[PDB]
Amino acid sequence: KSLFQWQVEQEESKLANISQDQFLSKDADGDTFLHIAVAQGRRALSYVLARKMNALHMLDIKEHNGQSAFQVAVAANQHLIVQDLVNIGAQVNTTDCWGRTPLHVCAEKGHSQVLQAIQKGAVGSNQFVDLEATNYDGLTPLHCAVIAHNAVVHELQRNQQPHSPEVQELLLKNKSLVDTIKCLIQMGAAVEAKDRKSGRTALHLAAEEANLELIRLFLELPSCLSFVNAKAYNGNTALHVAASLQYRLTQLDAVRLLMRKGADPSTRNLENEQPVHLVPDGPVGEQIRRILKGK
Amino acid sequence: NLKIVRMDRTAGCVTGGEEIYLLCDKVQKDDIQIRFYEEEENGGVWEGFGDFSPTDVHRQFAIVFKTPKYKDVNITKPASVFVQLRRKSDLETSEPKPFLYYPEIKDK
Amino acid sequence: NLKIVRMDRTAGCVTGGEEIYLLCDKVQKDDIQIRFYEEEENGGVWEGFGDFSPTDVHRQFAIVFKTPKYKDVNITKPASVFVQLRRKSDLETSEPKPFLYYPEIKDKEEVQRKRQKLMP
Ligand SMILES: CCCC[C@H](O)[C@H](O)CO
Repeated sequence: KSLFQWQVEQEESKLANISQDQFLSKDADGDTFLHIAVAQGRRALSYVLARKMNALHMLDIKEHNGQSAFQVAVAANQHLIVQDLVNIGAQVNTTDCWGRTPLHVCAEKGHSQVLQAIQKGAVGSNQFVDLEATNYDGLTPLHCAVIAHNAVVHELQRNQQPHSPEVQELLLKNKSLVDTIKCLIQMGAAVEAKDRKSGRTALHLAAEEANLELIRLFLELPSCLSFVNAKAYNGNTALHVAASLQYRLTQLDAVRLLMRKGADPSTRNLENEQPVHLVPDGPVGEQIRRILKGK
Repeated sequence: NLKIVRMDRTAGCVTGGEEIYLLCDKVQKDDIQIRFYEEEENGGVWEGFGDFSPTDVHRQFAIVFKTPKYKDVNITKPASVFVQLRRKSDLETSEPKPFLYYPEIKDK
Repeated sequence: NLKIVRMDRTAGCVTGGEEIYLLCDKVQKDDIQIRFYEEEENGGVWEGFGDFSPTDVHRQFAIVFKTPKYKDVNITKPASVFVQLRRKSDLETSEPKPFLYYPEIKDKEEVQRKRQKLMP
């Protein structure tokens, strides 16, 4: 007998009482007891309140933010509780009031363990996880994770101090966002999915920031040659974008990496431009031009 | 032909009236429509049109418009529709983009 | 001459990185900047630049770009700045447009608000 089994049977010993009018009732925020317990990390209590709400088919009661208790646990990064909830059938394919799915929230915040919890819980509850769900911004969870990581990387290459409470936070988020992206891909997320606004793939999005870690990660995938030359709505490939960027310290390496992994430098956009036609003026663009031409 | 190159919004509330910036291949300001539509197995589609004046067509390459009201403002689940450019004179259309109408929050 | 005809956002988070569609009179994609700026009491000027590549310039008449980070992401009240087009070659500027930077809304999911609540 593990400890959690004790506190669970122990919990139900303390609240075989409450009952049925008090935990189904909603706060001014719309919060039930489960919402609060979940947010506080009370795993044992959450398990019990969930089982009692579930039997009444009231598990996915949403607060004023359109969040079920499961959605709250996602945001709260309570991956243990998350798995417990999804396991007993908490709806994974749902949105909050901002149009975000639980996967989107995971993606934005880099909650990879929560993501793994959802994967396990959905298997043990026969639920289909929609990895290609789009939010109100037309983005898949993979898209959001990439954009979130771009922001972190862009800042890491900008703040001048290691000891800062923010940088060490940025460093850990740099790691967690990549782990989240790896999980999404392992779960079967389509790297070639296109942002509805502009037709950008996850590769396009990475290229916008010359995000070397993500560009490398994506180009190592088995389907690499199938999306490396994908075009956004304006006809641009990731190579077009990389070759044209405002100067970043990783721009040249991004162009080299794309070339080395099979990107086609002769591809033309809607205005019949090849990446070489988009290079900045001056020495830097000349260096990029050689990379595009060279072997 | 006609082409939508970019849209700053691909979702909107069913109540309509929400502003969207659309970037397009060259159009003429008096010959262009923005058509929202949804094909059920039915025989005659639902359609709505973007609301804008010719002055909202920016230098023939962009259009600022407001979304039409969706057919059912009382839905509880988001409805997937399509949006396309259409030329008034010959009724030619752009390839359709997905557009998501989401439910209204009717409280306070 | 340079002119911002209209922008789909007149406000954004201090954190920056938010996408804005700007419609402009004719520009050349490699010769255009979007400058956010704010005069300061000591006579200095804060400036931040919209983030975009030339391919984000749509047929010389629109620019899609990401907002810069504001100078202070820790403000508690919104800060007003100006935004202008600027040509890189001769540093000519458009007339300015108003822009409002607002504080980052931490914990919009209200996670911490629930942790402070009490139960039986
Ligand atoms: C909050 C300070 C306002 C700054 C202002 O928009 C510019 O300096 C105008 O000169």
